[PDB]
Amino acid sequence: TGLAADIRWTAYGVPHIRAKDERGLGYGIGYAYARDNACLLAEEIVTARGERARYFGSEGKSSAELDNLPSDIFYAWLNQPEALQAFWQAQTPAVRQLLEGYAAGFNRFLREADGKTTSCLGQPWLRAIATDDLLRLTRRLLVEGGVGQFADALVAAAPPGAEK
Amino acid sequence: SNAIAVGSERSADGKGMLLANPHFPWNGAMRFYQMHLTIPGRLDVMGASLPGLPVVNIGFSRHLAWTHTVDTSSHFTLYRLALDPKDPRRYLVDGRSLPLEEKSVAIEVRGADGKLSRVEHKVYQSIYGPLVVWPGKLDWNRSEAYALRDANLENTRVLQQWYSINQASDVADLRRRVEALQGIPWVNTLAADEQGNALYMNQSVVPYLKPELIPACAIPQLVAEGLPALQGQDSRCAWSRDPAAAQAGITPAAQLPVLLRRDFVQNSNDSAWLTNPASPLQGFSPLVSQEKPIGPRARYALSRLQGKQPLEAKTLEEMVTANHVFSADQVLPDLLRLCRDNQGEKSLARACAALAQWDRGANLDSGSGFVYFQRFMQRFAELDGAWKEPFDAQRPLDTPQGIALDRPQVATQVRQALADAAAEVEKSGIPDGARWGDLQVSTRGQERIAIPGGDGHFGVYNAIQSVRKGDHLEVVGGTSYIQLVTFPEEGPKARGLLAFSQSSDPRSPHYRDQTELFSRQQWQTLPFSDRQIDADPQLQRLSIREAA
Ligand SMILES: *[B-](O)(O)CCCCCCCC
Repeated sequence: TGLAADIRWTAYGVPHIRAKDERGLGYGIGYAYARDNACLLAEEIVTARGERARYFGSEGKSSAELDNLPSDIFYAWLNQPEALQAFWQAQTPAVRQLLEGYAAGFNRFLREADGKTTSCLGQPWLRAIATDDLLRLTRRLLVEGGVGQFADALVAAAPPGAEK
Repeated sequence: SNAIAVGSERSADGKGMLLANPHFPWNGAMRFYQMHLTIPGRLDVMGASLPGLPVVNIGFSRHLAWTHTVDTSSHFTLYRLALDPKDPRRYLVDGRSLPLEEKSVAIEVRGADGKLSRVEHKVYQSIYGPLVVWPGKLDWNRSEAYALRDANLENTRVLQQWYSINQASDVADLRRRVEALQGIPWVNTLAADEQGNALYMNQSVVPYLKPELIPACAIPQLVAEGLPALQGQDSRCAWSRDPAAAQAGITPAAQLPVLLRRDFVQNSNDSAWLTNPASPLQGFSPLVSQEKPIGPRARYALSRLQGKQPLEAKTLEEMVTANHVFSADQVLPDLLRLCRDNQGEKSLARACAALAQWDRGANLDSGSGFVYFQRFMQRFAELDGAWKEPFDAQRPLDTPQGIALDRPQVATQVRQALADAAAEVEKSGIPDGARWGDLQVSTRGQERIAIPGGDGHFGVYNAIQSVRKGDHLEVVGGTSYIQLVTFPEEGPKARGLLAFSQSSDPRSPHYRDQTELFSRQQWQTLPFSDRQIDADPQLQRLSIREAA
């Protein structure tokens, strides 16, 4: 109920965010990160939503060098609505507020961006984000120590036919 | 990644000191970003974070600094299923036939037309998790298949965990907060505080099996090859439950390696074992920590850290900026001897010269000896019994060492590997007298910036990973966020850089400013206090708000 942040940038564009609560703090983080890396985050959210083949077709790859379609299959499987919902409901109020603030702050920069520090201005995949998108990234990060390393292997797993 | 924490018994000022040198990608979803977070009165922390996360992952606060390295613990298990002999879509648990579950996902695919079409894919799942196939190793035939259970799928505590770390006061408090929540997914944690404690924790989310279960629950041939593979046809091979664990089936905090000392702790991605050799860490589950030979980065670090001489901040910085190729110390002397024994072999002439002039570093100015050495080592690594003194578990810091040139079969093969490597290098297009900096770069728009450092597998503490792209080696990962923190009375003194700069966008004023600095290895103040922040002549400020 009121997002506000105070941001200072020192040399090299390092942001110092001050706020009275987690929502405000997240707001400043999402705004400042977007100023530097909106296109990066937009791209990786597309990946984590399992939508690479939708925007870019089957011949391309993610920034992890997985083919777009197997990558999409894996992250669609990983980030199903039920899994995201249970993950959210297990978050503390403070963390929910951090995340709600981040999304709002990222989206504020997008609304105002005129391309000064954003090269992908106008791209259909550069769009407002939601807290679910941040959960998708978090879960994607979580499984890098596990099933994420086997993403191709998961997609390839099909039962045998009539072979001898 | 490297990490070194120094305590009151070894630091020049009698207080804590921390070097953080994570090795991570230079692009994509794991690209570090610097930021300082303050809620006045209860939160004040600075460091770097990964994209999308509203917390600091590696950083420091008023009395504390902490960092991470990828650990060697397993964070998942493979399960070998015994398939129903009548139906390869069913599997046996305690002799009972269970059906695989099928989850279908649908994907939109943009075609040459620009039109979308819908693709449907079946994901097969067992009680353990999804099935996985590695053709020729983990197949799915009429007899067996493999499922994978990832422990971090149930780790809903990861964001709370770093937010809690962000609020930690000192090392004791840091340890309490990490052991209480057990939300760290797959890294070690090292830390130092003002008071001069140095902390190592192998405190992550790790599948738990009671020790009596391990001999029969393992797949012997697969674990011998490094895979955490369990027998999936036995219900007793389920992850063990322990009420003290924060999550069902993971290892309680008390059974995970922790080392709290006042001299030092270190890690360079080996196991907990030799974090500090004066106090070896042993007796843990094989899922957690094993006594394996340490890699050359850790071997290098230990060779600089051992002893009784005080460690200054400058000492830790230069362990990174020296760019010393520590692998050369084990191999190059005997290699150079073989060269002197084979003068006149014209095919070895260029190589042996280059290796002899080489400063044994991965500096911008380092000669082509590095390139010759790399290609040789890649071949040397495939030879059998070529070490003069093989790994000795009773001398883990000093072995292996040397080339077994006294054995003719080894001398012939080493010379051949040098010949092959030399041919390979000269076959490529490396100009006369090109230096390492001429070859390894990071592209920024249509310019290139020369990048010092080399692959960690050759024992360069400043680990840099590159790939061949046209006429150069393009940096893809490695040294990334650097922070070196000390604790003078005025407040935390932090020094470092973000190697690839704050922004991934070419339009940004901060696309390459720190990268130019990384090239010259000129670390900078990381301003934390209001007085440090206000003293910066580049200071900019913006306040923003909007209704909820
Ligand atoms: B290094 O072991 O090569 C990489 C360590 C990075 C730590 C990341 C912490 C946030 C999840």
